[PDB]
Amino acid sequence: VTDPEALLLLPRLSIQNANAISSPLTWGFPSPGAFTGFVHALQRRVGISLDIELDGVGIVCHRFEAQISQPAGKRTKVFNLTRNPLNRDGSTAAIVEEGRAHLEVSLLLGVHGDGLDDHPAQEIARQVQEQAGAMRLAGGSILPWCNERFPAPNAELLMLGGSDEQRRKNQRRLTRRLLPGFALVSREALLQQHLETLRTTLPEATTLDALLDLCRINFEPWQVRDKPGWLVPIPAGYNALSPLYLPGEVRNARDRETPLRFVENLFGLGEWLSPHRVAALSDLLWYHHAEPDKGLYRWSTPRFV
Amino acid sequence: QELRQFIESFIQERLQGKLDKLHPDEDDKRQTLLATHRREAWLADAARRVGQLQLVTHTLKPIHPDARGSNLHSLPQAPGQPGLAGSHELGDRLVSDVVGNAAALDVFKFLSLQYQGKNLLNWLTEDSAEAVQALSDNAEQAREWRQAFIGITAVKGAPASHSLAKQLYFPLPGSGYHLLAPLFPTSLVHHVHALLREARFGDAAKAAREARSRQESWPHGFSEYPNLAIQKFGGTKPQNISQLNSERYGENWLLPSLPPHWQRQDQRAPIRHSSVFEHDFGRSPEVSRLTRTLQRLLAKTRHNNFTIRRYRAQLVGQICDEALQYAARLRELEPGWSATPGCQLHDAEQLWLDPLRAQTDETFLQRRLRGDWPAEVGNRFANWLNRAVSSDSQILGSPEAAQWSQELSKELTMFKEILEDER
Amino acid sequence: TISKTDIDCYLQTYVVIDPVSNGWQWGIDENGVGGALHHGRVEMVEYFGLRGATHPTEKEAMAAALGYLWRCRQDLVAIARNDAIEAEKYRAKA
Amino acid sequence: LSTASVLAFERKLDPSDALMSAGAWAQRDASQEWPAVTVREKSVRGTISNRLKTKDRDPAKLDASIQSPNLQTVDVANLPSDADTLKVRFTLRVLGGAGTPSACNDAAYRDKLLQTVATYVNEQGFAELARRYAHNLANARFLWRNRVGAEAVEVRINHIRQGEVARTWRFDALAIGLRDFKADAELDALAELIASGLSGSGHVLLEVVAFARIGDGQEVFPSQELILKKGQKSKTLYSVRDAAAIHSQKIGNALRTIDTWYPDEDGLGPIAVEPYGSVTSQGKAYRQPKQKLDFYTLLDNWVLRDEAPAVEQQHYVIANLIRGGVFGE
Amino acid sequence: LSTASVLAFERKLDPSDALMSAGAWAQRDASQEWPAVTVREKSVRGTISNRLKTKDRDPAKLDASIQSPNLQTVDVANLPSDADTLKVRFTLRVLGGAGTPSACNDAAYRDKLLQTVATYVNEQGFAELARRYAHNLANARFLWRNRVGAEAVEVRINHIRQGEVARTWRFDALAIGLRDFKADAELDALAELIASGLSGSGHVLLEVVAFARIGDGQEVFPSQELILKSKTLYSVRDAAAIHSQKIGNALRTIDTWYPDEDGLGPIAVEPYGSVTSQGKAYRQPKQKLDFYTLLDNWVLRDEAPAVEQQHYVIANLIRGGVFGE
DNA sequence: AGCAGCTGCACC
Repeated sequence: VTDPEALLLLPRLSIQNANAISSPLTWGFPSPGAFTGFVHALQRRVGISLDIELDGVGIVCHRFEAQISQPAGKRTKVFNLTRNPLNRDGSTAAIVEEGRAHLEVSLLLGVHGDGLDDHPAQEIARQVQEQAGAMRLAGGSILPWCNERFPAPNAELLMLGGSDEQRRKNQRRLTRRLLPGFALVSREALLQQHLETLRTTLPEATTLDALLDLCRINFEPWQVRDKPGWLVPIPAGYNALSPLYLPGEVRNARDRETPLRFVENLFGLGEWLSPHRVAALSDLLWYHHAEPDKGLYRWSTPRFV
Repeated sequence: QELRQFIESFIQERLQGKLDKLHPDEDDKRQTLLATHRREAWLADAARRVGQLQLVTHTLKPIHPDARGSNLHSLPQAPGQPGLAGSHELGDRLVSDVVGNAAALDVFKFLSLQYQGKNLLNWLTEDSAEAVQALSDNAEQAREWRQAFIGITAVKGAPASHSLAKQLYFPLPGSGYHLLAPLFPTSLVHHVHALLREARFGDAAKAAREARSRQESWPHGFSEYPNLAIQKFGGTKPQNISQLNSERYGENWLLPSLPPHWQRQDQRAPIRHSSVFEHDFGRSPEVSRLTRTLQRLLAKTRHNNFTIRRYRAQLVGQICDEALQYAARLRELEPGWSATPGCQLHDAEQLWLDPLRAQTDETFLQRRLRGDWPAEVGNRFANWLNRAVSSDSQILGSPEAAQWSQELSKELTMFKEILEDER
Repeated sequence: TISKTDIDCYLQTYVVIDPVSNGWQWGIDENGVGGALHHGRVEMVEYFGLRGATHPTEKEAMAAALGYLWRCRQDLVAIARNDAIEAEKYRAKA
Repeated sequence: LSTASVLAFERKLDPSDALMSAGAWAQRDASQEWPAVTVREKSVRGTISNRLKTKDRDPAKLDASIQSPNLQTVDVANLPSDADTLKVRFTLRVLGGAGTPSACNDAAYRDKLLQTVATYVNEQGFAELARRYAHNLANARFLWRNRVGAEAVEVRINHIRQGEVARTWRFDALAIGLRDFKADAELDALAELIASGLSGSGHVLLEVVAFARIGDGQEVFPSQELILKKGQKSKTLYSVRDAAAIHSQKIGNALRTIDTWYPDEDGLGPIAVEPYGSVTSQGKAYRQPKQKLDFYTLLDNWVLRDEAPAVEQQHYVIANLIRGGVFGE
Repeated sequence: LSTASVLAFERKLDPSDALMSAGAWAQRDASQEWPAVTVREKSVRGTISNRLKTKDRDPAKLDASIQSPNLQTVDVANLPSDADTLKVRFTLRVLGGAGTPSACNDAAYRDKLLQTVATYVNEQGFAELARRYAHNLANARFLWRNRVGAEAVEVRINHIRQGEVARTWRFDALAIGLRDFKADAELDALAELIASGLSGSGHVLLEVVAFARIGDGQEVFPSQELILKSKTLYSVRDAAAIHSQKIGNALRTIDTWYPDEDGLGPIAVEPYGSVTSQGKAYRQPKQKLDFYTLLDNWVLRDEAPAVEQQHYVIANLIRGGVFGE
């Protein structure tokens, strides 16, 4: 990973049908790996012509509306589906369960390369905003934002462009532009602390995460025990099962010039903070970390704590 | 050879149900049910019947059920990097999922016939007396049927993902990509669902809920697991996907990763009430459980101060966070909601809540909003937050109230500092 | 053979019992978690506050909450009965 | 040489959820402050009108059932008593890069496929298909059930280029019927814009509003959800941000019904563009694979055996590539 | 040839929620600014008028009939004290396309059904059904409990052609009875217009207003809400209203052909034609005269029933619903 | 008079 030379703020992005299913176990907000893959794809489309390497992305989540329904007579929830066409003779197909959610999230990503010196001072942000619109973020199209009252412009702020009080003033002015939302950060050390204090001659299997995910009203002589903040299980990358295959070896591949690996998910913690208690907006940025010989294709926010 | 009586029981209990679920009145069809499904030609066809694989954490049928790729049996390698967990690389061992044809699952039901354990019978590598129980006529076809049963439960074929499974690129550090085709971890989704079923419908939860209905003590407590969701893989018959998808019919039992404010849509303007901290702030949906927990926490013991003072400080930090977000989201209603003639003027708090009103009334508000410096609006907030304390002389007499005033004054100083540069 | 206490096992989590300066007020919780901070939402009666009488003892306020749940809000009792059937079906399994 | 084992095409002509509001006619000039219609759960008392299954029962129980009322709770949404005009608004994003796939195993199949789509767009540009899509937007085919009794529908389409409009079109949706495909000047201009947007140079933004004069306080219909016995809502209506709306797939199927070349009495009407072209309202799957006119056999007869269908079936194949899909053997 | 698993039919003759206002007689012409009848919640103090249960008949608990004011709270809608005329206004849209389903799984059954309905409309047009719908408009059966003692009821029907009136009918609901279908010239003109709308030769949206002269201060009856207080009246925008399904049930009472002793009166059109408020279901499936047997004999087996049964079948198709396996 | 595709069917 590396440190950004500038931060690019894409404003309030509206996604119509995102993938609310983010794991084999967690539903709700999409995986942040979708956002990191979006910024990598946006680097492949528009980052090469400007000579900018685009890594690290923030997630602020202005609003979230999941297309779910609670059935009358049950506590749990089910998904509102869409209907599929007929197969071959006239017959209703087998329905595939896909969760959909309307999202509004603005992004802050890390401009890192050597493409801005003094001349294209604001054109880089506008070109990245005009290329981000005709793409997808979690499987759903980004809304075009037709004319209602007034648009929402892009932003490009250079953290090296100014003194220390200029850094704090520009960070305070930027962090007010994403204020109705909640930033998502990754907390691996906190989950390891909970595993340390919990494992007192009793072994864990997965209870360290489902115990922070539940709400217990247990009694210590009711009372309901509480935590600071909102701690949600999020899919933190993949893990390897298969010894890796040659590009032209596995049949029914997506392409025969990239090696295939059968992978499983991973699960870690995440917190939904405010934009004004992180002490640096150069954090919140979600990066990859491969280590390809072992597996552990992970994504996380480094340099946080 | 004591397995043989247990064997000939099961074929009879199968064939009786096959005769009963036919509604027979004519056509003399039952004779073949006496011919094949009573003798051991059933065993020859059970040796013939394949499609089953005995997987653990790899199914491709939950992702678009008309897709035939590769299904695996391997626990993932134990990671040394701390912070996460993705499989059951620990205790509470696997449940041995099997994917195959739905007509062939009677063979697995015969393998899992728990004659002193189904692990030494489904993976029957260590059998000594069971061989002649499989065929009490010879020793050749007995070994043949043993090899045909235990050999087909570990076989692969070829790696595939039949154009409807998922496979997504992963950017490498320097340059390059890996293809990264994932699978559904049915043993892990079985184990999580079994824990969530044990925490609610179990005996311990039934015992410890009866004590709470009666306000008691008891050895221990319990949990709730809110906002679960159901994702039903099989449409009407779940036997096509997996046997574990039939034991947990549909029933993915997913856990919530939602934002905090997700089910909190409300659009209102405080045109009626004068003071906005006392009214419509406590009437907000999320602030009430912060304030009531603060009243619950501001009357307690101060012996273990290192954790409870941190929790008491973070619970006030969240309150001023929601206080700033309220003014942040009230700028989406209208540029001005105070220019109309109203019974309550309330400009002292509405100068904070109507910033674009100065863009409309650019004559007097442009001088007055930048000449008056509204920074006592946090002092009005502190008078509302002082009612979150309990009226007890024991906490009022000690010095911990000075500590509470110290942390509240620090966080309100940060609040006033943020509110000063609002122009 | 599902008694009222078996339904009352799973009906109890929709109420909350707050000790106040005079006594033990009670209220109704929508999410069925006991009125927690992060996951729950407790309905407030219109003055804003809990919809409960100020009972002296906690057993009295708990019985008042649970009797009002059985009397007025029958969908919560239906959810509690749908949980209580599986609560003994799970014992019938294992 | 051999067929590509995977094949995928992303969806172009992207629709959106269409918000619905209410308001009076002859106020369509300042029709920007209209209140949106909301969904309302009302409870109804009816009769047992479903046909009975007389199996393992007695006639007394089913007779006492059909003598007893049926108590349901449904969700409806109607205009107010001072509003007879429904306003349906959505956004269309015509992307570009029509015949470029998004997944391919082989380089040979991708090369030959881009060659045949190149010869298509050279020898016959997007002129029939763009006119058909612009006609499907010209009539209010997206207003599915709100058009069966509307007296007049006025459709305004605005072209938003950078931050504002640049071209307005105003159609009467009942003169341009649901079956005829004629040629007008403004419709050919809109087809030229959609044709320029489908070729990769830009992704064009259209905003469509539709005024339908339904009736004073009558019933409007948003789309129903697919959820797979006392106090349960039988009919649930779609509403996003507390405003009633139609799905995106319904609007996509509405402005995608342009296929008028199918081998079993094609004069009944335009049907949806689909592999094994199916109308779920009719239950009958035209373009049967027993006949030689499905999308799959025509596509691999075009790109692997170098034969060619007529001018119409390759228009159908290109329209299926515009729609999108997941294929592969 | 067999019956489809899914068969859906859309509702023609769609009315609106009928809204109520109040004023004086001889101001029927300028009755545009009339004030809306408001539902008021009141509390009453009664007695115990129900029969005692097996548990409440004890000697020490017989006080329920003795000492119980019973303390109820209900909703009530009344007229203002200087107004004796109640005005009920709604709009009625008639669509056309009576026999075309909106969903089907077998198109051979669909072509058979379309051929059968076209055979009907070619032989027997929409002359009886439109006459019966027009007679259910011409008397105010839409005013359900608001007609049972009124001194003078007058209905007025306007044709909304573009935005304004094209034709005005002014009928006396007390001269036209509630149990016989007679003849009149203006009623026949309204029947021709309704038949032209139902056949598909035009778009018909009518404005139906109805004045019932109850008297000053009297109790008017809007629709009562079904709750899945115990008395909640229906109101849209703080004005008491009748539901559109009750108004549509008032115009669906056209069935004077059923297997019972049909010298009593017309009933509503239902499959297994049911008056659940009277507890008896005529057109039982045991006698071969319900909608499903006639529809499966007319379409599948080409066994055409009598012309009155064809009228009832086409009326049940106009009502719409879910028919199928 | 012998192959490959299709369709109905059996079972859970």
